[PDB]
Amino acid sequence: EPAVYFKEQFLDGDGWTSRWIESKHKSDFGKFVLSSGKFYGDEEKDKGLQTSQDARFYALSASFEPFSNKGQTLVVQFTVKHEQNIDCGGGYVKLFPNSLDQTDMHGDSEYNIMFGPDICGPGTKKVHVIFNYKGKNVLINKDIRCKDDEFTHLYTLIVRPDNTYEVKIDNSQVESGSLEDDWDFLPPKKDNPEYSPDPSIYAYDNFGVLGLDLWQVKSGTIFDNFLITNDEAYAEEFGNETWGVTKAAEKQMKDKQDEEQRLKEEEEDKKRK
Amino acid sequence: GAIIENMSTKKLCIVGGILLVFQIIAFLVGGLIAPGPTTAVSYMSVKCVDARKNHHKTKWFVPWGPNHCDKIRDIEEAIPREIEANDIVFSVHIPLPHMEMSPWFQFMLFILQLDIAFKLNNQIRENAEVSMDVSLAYRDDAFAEWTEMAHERVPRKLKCTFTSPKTPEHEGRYYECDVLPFMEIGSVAHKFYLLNIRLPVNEKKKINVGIGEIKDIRLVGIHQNGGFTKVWFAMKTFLTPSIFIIMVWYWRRITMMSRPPVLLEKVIFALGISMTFINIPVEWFSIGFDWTWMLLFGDIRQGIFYAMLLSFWIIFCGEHMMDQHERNHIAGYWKQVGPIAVGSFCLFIFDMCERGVQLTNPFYSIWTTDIGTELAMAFIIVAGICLCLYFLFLCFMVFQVFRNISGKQSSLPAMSKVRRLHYEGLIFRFKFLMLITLACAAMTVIFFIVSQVTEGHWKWGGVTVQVNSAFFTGIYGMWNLYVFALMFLYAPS
Amino acid sequence: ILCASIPGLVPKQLRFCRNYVEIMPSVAEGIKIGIQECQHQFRGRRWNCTTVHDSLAIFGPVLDKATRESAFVHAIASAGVAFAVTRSCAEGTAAICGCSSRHQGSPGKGWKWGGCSEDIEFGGMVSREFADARENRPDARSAMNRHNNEAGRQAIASHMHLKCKCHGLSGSCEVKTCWWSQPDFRAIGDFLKDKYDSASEMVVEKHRESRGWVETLRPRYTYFKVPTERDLVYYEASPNFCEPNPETGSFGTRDRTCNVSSHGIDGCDLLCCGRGHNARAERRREKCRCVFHWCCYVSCQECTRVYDVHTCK
Ligand SMILES: *[C@@H]1O[C@H](CO)[C@@H](O[C@@H]2O[C@H](CO)[C@@H](O[C@@H]3O[C@H](CO)[C@@H](O)[C@H](O[C@H]4O[C@H](CO)[C@@H](O)[C@H](O)[C@@H]4O[C@H]4O[C@H](CO)[C@@H](O)[C@H](O)[C@@H]4O[C@H]4O[C@H](CO)[C@@H](O)[C@H](O[C@H]5O[C@H](CO)[C@@H](O)[C@H](O)[C@H]5O)[C@@H]4O)[C@@H]3O)[C@H](O)[C@H]2NC(C)=O)[C@H](O)[C@H]1NC(C)=O
Repeated sequence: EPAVYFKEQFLDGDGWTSRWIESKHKSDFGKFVLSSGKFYGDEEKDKGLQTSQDARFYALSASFEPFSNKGQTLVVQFTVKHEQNIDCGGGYVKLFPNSLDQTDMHGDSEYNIMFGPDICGPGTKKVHVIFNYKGKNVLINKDIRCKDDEFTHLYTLIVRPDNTYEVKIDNSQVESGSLEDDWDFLPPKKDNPEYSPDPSIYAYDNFGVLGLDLWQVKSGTIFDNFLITNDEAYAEEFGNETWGVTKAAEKQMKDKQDEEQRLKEEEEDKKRK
Repeated sequence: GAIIENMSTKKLCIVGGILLVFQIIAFLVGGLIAPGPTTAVSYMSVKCVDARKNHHKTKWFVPWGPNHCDKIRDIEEAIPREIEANDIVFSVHIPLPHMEMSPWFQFMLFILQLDIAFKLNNQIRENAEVSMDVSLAYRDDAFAEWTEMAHERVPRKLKCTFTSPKTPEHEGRYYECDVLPFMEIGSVAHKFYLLNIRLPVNEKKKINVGIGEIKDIRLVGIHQNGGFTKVWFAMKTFLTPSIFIIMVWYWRRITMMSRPPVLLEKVIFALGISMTFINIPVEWFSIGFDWTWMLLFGDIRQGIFYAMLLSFWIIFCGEHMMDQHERNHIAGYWKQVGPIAVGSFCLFIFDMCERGVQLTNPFYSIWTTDIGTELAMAFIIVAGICLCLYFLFLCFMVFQVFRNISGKQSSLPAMSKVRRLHYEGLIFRFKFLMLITLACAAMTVIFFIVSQVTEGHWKWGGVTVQVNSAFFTGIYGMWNLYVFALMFLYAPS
Repeated sequence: ILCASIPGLVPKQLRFCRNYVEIMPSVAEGIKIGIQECQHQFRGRRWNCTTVHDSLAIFGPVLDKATRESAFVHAIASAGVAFAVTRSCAEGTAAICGCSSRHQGSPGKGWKWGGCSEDIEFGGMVSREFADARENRPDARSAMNRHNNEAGRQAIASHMHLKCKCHGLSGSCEVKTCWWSQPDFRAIGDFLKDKYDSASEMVVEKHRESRGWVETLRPRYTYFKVPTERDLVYYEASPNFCEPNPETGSFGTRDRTCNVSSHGIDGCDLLCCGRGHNARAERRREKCRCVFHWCCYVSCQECTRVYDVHTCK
């Protein structure tokens, strides 16, 4: 059965004011706003969490019901629209245990897991994932390319008790593999005398907080349609219902906005000369 | 009263003139003859490569000459030769080529500075420490084997900052690392010294891990300049017989009295003993023998003079309170001499904990660890507090005694002729010493500040005059003549 | 081998080579380090100190012109010679330089009496006696060469930080010792790059004290000001670097690459001199996830990563 560990679409318009706790670790943190963006497919189903200040560190997080994935599949999902097409900025999520005092968190706070696209500089455009393990923060070996444009896109992560994972983008698989084969948790086998397997790689003791702490140069991007659950099929159907319904409407509407821009620009060029 | 009370103005003037002539000679001797205090040669360490034969067998690597080591110019050349850490040794030969070190260079300082190169993937960790496996040896002739002198771990903390933005556009630029102190030896007694620095690395122990990328090790050797020591000894061999003559004259003039000496005369004689302790050129034995403790002994010998002179001023001011005390016993001066005695002992304990410990480990330095740093700073702070407290006591005493002098001076005509001479002579005798001491102290501080800001040389006409050496010789002459005049002018009639 | 294989030396340089034979490898090292810095500082600016194996002119005709590029090359070469000779004296491989007197009985300003102070002058001395020797003929080219060479040497002379250590009574600073510390040669590279961006153009003049002609350069003092022995000078306009042209000695950017994505370090649309700004993507193989000692040969594992090749026409 699908356990809804966390879920949000801001359908109430104001539930953010109660569910999220901003950090007061530093006084100059950027402040989020809730908006549907310059172009959207739905007026309310796309009104997500938006960055608004340029060249700022951001720190926002929301708590959820405690749970442990020991002996259970783990799923995380969210959607992002890059309204400003950042040249540098974070677009990822962090999950924390209940020990995190959300009033004081920052980029150096200890998370259980990290997931999301990371776009700073045109030289690196790869999705960023980091799993904590026995005091180590470990990052992936293989690479996954992130999406480019301002359009609203969906991201999803999945982890299984068989020490395997898979990555879902726009309700489509992009990567899959095994944890100890793709992360440097354990020393290499070659028989090396120090080697011994550990099945507990995929699991953590507890989780109780979902966090969005990051740096951006260009503000404007919006985050929406989050979900944390155990069921892969529940996440797939939620992603369909939350992103496929808007994909076509937003496509058409930003296409018509681009066409309006092209008319205005060409008629301005005609009038100016 | 004292002889100064009897001296006519003419004879006092001629004494002052002779003293000033000797003063100017003592300034010139350091000014023109002496070669300046200290040399500072800078060696680039030569990155020798271990031949892998030395698992346990010990051999020394030489940068140049015969049997020079397998040598690497740029440390990157290690990579395609597949050379690794624990094999690169930063060998240094102390006297630069075709030179020697001679016992007249009364000490050696060595301080390190590191050419750490910034690289995005190998930044210095926030609390990184270097763990050198230093070893040093000496030799006495260009063909004998090296024989070991020391072999010690030398951990140090990296105080390094990066001024350029931490951008891959600026990789390879060096950090601005501070000069970490390395070693001190109280006497050179052998002609050549060879020094090997190694940086063994171990990931699990984290020894020398994350200190950045080191391109080169620069080592600066400081020593007292060879001619300055000979000038210094030529001065001390002149001052010693003079002070012995003055001491024996003063002792005879003190003993040959009906009354026993007063406390002022005893402390004057004690100041004389303290200074004739400094004049005796026992350093001239250090050019023959291998005595490492010379620096500590010199420091204690100088401190005994400072802690004697600072007490002399207070005893002098106390012994001129005109009324209601007239007591001579030393025990009455606890409140004033206690601060300077405590400060002196505390600063002596600090100087012990550094310089005397260095006798067993030439690479030791108390500033390495936080416990030692805090303890040494506590000792220095207590010394400073004691000094400031003493100075407040001295200013209060000077104010009070001028109060007494003014009060008594408002009544001089009233009493008998001989007592009037006694008290007026006391006033003059006190004012003379305070004016002379203010002049000497102000002139010493002025020439000390000048030696701090000056380049070390001054071009006059066709010649160069040393400023730093003239300062040392001139101040030493100043205070020696001060003690001479003090002894002569304040002896009994 | 000494003073035989090297073809380009002028008689003063042959005499210097014959006398100070041990120094010459250090001078070669200085030339090499200077050229490495001039390659690094211009690795994007349409001209990147490209070397050619002809061995008669290792950069080709382009640096024979009195242009800012030749200005920078001469300045950085002089700074490199000075730096490398000073370093080699510091390593102790060179027995020639500085004070080299063994014993002095009477006051004689030697090692055992006065110490050594003349060592720090040696780098400037050798650099000026070597590099300026070939620039004696009183042409405008040679005057510019001398001024730029002195600018390069003064760049090293300016950036030497003074550091001090003190000892005395109980470790207090009554006896203070100070010495000059060499600057990192990358810093000199950036400083000369800054001077190159601010180099002053200035025009030639001709007159002689006797019946004949001698040349000198006159500043363009209408707006700018040139400080002697500090700023690089030139008098020939730099040629266009887009097309290959061996006559001027310029090689085209047909093979060069740049930060094509959305920008260009000096303009990708410009330095590419055409259109078509991407050529390949390559699966580069490299060591990765390494333990990273402080020195060398980490002997770590390796992996392959995809990089885009923005080589442009
Ligand atoms: C080609 O074209 C252009 C220009 O022509 C060049 O491209 C870029 O140019 C700009 C101009 O200088 C530079 O980009 C950015 O410049 C901004 C100036 O302020 C900065 O915002 C930004 O700084 C980032 O990188 C620097 C590297 O020094 C960091 O110091 C800085 O903190 C920024 O990194 C943060 O943000 C990244 C993206 O958001 C993160 O990926 C990064 O990890 C870091 O995030 C921290 O904070 C978050 C939340 O607060 C934490 O989650 C992170 O923790 C994670 O990482 C740490 C450390 O690894 C782990 O301990 C932890 O476990 C993890 O969770 C972090 O703590 C840029 O400087 C720059 O020059 C170019 N951009 C590049 C190269 O990306 C380009 O140079 C031109 N030329 C070429 C390509 O040759």
